[PDB]
Amino acid sequence: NKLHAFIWDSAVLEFEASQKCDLVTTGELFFRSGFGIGMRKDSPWKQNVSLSILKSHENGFMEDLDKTWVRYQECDSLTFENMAGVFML
Amino acid sequence: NVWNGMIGEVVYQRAVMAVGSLTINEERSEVVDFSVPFVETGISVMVSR
Amino acid sequence: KPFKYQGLTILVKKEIPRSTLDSFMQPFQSTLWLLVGLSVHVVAVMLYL
Amino acid sequence: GSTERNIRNNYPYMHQYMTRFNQRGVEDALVSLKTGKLDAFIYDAAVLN
Repeated sequence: NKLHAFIWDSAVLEFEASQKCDLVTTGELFFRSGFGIGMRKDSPWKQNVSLSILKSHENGFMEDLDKTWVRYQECDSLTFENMAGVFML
Repeated sequence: NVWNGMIGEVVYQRAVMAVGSLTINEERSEVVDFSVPFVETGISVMVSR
Repeated sequence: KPFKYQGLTILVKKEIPRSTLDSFMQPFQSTLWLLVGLSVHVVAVMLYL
Repeated sequence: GSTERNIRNNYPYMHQYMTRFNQRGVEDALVSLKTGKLDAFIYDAAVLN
C-alpha cells in the first residue's frame, strides 16, 4: 500500500495477480499491442524469424508455453471471521 | 499450387494490397508480404448458451 | 510478428472486506442501546403499574 | 479459409470428421447453430465476437 495503482502490461500484471492474492487487476485493456523480437533493421534473420514465430503460433507450441509458464493460477477467487462476532457475543 | 482469392490477386500482381479480413499464417506470409496486425484474431468456438 | 498479444492495464490492492467483532452492530450506534433500554424498562414497570 | 488450414495442420482426424458439417457462409452457420442442426462453430475470433 505504498502505490495505489500500477500501470503495466496485461501479461505481467495478470501473472502477478494470479500469483499474489492481495493484488488484483481491473481489466478493460487499452492500447492493445504485441510483444516482438526487436533487432536491427538490416538483418537477414528477419524473414525466417517471422516465419518461425508464425509457425509456432500455427501449432500448439505457443499454447504449451502459455500453459507451462503463464497460465497457472494459485489463488484467483460467508467466512468464519465474518460471523466470529456473534460467537463472541 | 495456384493461389485464388485476395492472395491470388496479390500474388499475380493484379492488386498491390489486399485490405480486408485476411488472417496471417505461415503459408500466406511465405507467399506474400504482410503488414503489422492491426486487430487481434484467431480460432474460436461459438456455441449456443 | 508479435508472439504474444496484450495491452496495458492497472494493478491495485485486493482490499479484503475483512470484518471486525462488530460486524452486526453497524445498523445502530452505541447510544441507541441505552435508548432501546429506555424503550423497554420504563414500559415494563408501567405495565406492572 | 485460414481456420480450415489450421485445423488440417493441427488435428487431421478432427478435420476428417468435421468436413461433413461444413457451412456455406457465416450467416448460414449462425442460423444453423440457433437451431439444433449444429452444436459448435469454429471460426476466427473477431467475426465471432
